[PDB]
This record gives sequence, C-alpha cells and structure tokens, in this order.
Amino acid sequence: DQRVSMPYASKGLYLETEAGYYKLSGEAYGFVARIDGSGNFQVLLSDRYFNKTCGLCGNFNIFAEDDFMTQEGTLTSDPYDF
Amino acid sequence: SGKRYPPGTSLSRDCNTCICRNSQWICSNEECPGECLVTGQSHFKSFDNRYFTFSGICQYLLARDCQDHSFSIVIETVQCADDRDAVCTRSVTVRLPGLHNSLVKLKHGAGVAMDGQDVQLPLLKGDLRIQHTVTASVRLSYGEDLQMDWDGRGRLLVKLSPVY
Amino acid sequence: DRDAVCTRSVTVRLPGLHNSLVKLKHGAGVAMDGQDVQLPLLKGDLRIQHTVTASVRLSYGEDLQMDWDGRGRLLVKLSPVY
Amino acid sequence: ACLEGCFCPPGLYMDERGDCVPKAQCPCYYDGEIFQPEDIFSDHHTMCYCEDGFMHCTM
Ligand SMILES: *[C@@H]1O[C@H](CO)[C@@H](O)[C@H](O)[C@H]1NC(C)=O
Ligand SMILES: [Ca+2]
Repeated sequence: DQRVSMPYASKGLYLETEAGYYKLSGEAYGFVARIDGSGNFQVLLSDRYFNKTCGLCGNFNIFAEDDFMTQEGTLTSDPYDF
Repeated sequence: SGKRYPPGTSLSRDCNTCICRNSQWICSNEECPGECLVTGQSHFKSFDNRYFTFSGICQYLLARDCQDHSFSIVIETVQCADDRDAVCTRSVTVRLPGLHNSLVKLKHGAGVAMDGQDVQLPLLKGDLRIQHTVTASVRLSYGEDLQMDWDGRGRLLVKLSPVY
Repeated sequence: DRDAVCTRSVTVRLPGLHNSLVKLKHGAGVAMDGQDVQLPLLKGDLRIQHTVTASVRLSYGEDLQMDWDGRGRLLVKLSPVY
Repeated sequence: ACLEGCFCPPGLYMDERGDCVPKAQCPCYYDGEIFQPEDIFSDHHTMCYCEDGFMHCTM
C-alpha cells in the first residue's frame, strides 16, 4: 500500500523505464512485463514454461485452438466465461 | 486449566463428572455421544475428535452401522467455486432399512425428499421426525439414537448415542 | 347453526397410477397416501401446484383440473371426452 | 390466462420466503435442489453454475 518512487529494484524485480515506456523485468523468474503511454499490457515469457502455464493469456504450447483450458481444466468454445 | 478449586467440588465435563479428593480428581469412564461433523469446504471431524480434510468429488460414505444395518449415510461432494481447492457438500442421502427400506435426501436448500417426493415439514412417521429448528435448518431424528442437521450450504452433523 | 354445512376435505382417487389416493386438506395442503407433500408434485400425469400461492390446482392429464378445498370452493374441469 | 391476485412489479420476482426480489438473488432449482445465486458446482465431467435464476450447465 505504500507508494514508492521509480526506478525500483527490490527482490530481483527491476522496475525501470525503457524508451519512454515502463518496464518490469523479472529475468530471475522468467518474465518481462511493460506498459506503453496509451496503456497496452505486454508479457514476454520464457520457454521454461512451455506446456506449463495457464491463465488469461493461455498456455504456451504450439497450438492456438486449445488454449482456453479453464481453472478446472475444460476446453471451452466461449472466449468469455473462460 | 490453571485455576484452583476447593476439595469436595464436582465439576462436570460434557461427558461425565469429576470430584476433587486429595489433590486427585476421581472420574467416571462411562461413554458419551459422538459427533461426526462436515462443514466449510471439505473439513471433516470424526467421531473420535479427529480433524482432517479430503477434497474429493464423488458420492462418499460418511457413516454406516456395520454389524447390523440400522442405517447408512452418504455424502455427495462437488466442486463449489472457480478454484480446484473448493469442494463443498451439495446433498446427503440417508437410508433406513427399518422402515420400507426408504431413502431420505437432504437437498441443497432446507428441503427434504423421501423417495423422490418433496415433503412439507414436519414429517412424523413412526420413528423418524424431520422438522425445522430455527425455520432455517432441518433436523432428522430417527428413534432416540440418531440426529442430523442441515445440509443446505453444507454443515452436516450427526449425534450417535453410545449404543453404536 | 344447523343450516351451515361447509366442505372440510375432498378425496381424489386415480386407479391409473398405483391406485393412489390424494387428499386436499382444510388448508392449502395435499396428502398422498398419508404423506404430506411439498408443491409442486410432477409425477408422470398429475401435476399439483399453487396458483396464487394461496390455492392448490390438481391437473391429471389434459382432461381434468381441480381447485382449492381449503375453506371449501372446490371446482372441476371435465373435457368433452367424458 | 390473465388472473387476479397479489403480484409485485415486473422488476421484482417472487422468492420462497414471501418477499419478492430482483433476478440477481433469484435462486436456481436444478434437479429440485435450491442453489444460491452464486454456486459454482461440478462433478469431474460436467460444469454448472447459477447466475441469475438459470442454471448454466456445460460438459
Ligand atoms: C504437456 O504435458 C502433458 C502432461 O504431462 C503431456 O501429457 C503432454 O505430452 C505435454 N505436451 C507438450 C506439448 O509438451
Ligand atoms: Ca495456445
């Protein structure tokens, strides 16, 4: 809840600005998030989580049709209740 | 429990009584009723005051008389939220071979259903009585050796007397 | 008075289903074969449900209706097949 | 038909306890069982929930 300044580097998470746009790097944990001026979230994520992750950005597999596997595990046709 | 009592007193647990004589409580060892408890998501209590958790999704057997067959209770678990670690009780099914070999069912509300038929409470049959308690919770009472509690949102109880 | 003879209950009998015996009681209550029942009661043919939540309505098939016998205002609807 | 009795306005629907409520907290009656307005619910194979009065099941 405490507002901190920026940059910031605690716990292996460097919270920087790159190219006028804000970045949150976690290379120890395997991810690089960022936001632009308009507001457009982006998540670059390593191949270590191939077949492993699941969430609102889908699993990191090769296929693109099966990547709505709900928190139970259910291939749903709807992109919304997912 | 960290407080002093004079001699001759008789404090009573829920189970039995104990009396102070020569700095040594004398106590009886007569049995006292047990309570299996389902509640919360998946949190069980055995009759012997054990606590544990088992988040399975099927029709499990909660209790049963096992030398004769006066009854048998059957819990029915389902997942109950988005998470996978959330498995609440939906219904429980009771079976009385002493009366018609009937089949009572406590539903996800405060409702009861004997042999498919919904029923208005009370239900004085010969042995078993089913009635509300606060008008928000059902209570089965077969004979004088069995009680139950509401399985609407999943807080089943039992009262088994020492004859079991 | 002696010139006051109201209806207390009515008893219906369906030989087509179990040779059962329905009973409409002095309230809005119903009792099949001694057992009180919560409404609705969709068995195969006969439906019993409230109407305004103050009056019962039996409906056997499509050729028979009834009405509340609580305070004594029984009705029937018999279709021309009878 | 167009019957006569005690109703409540079209935004409100009738609850079991005599009060009538909007369709947000209007429970579901799946398989007879009275489920609350938010009850996620599933065996292994099926997946069902109660949104606003209706029981949205899938497989
Ligand atoms: C993903 O993991 C599952 C479960 O271990 C395995 O069955 C499957 O072959 C894996 N698929 C890929 C693309 O690695
Ligand atoms: Ca994919």
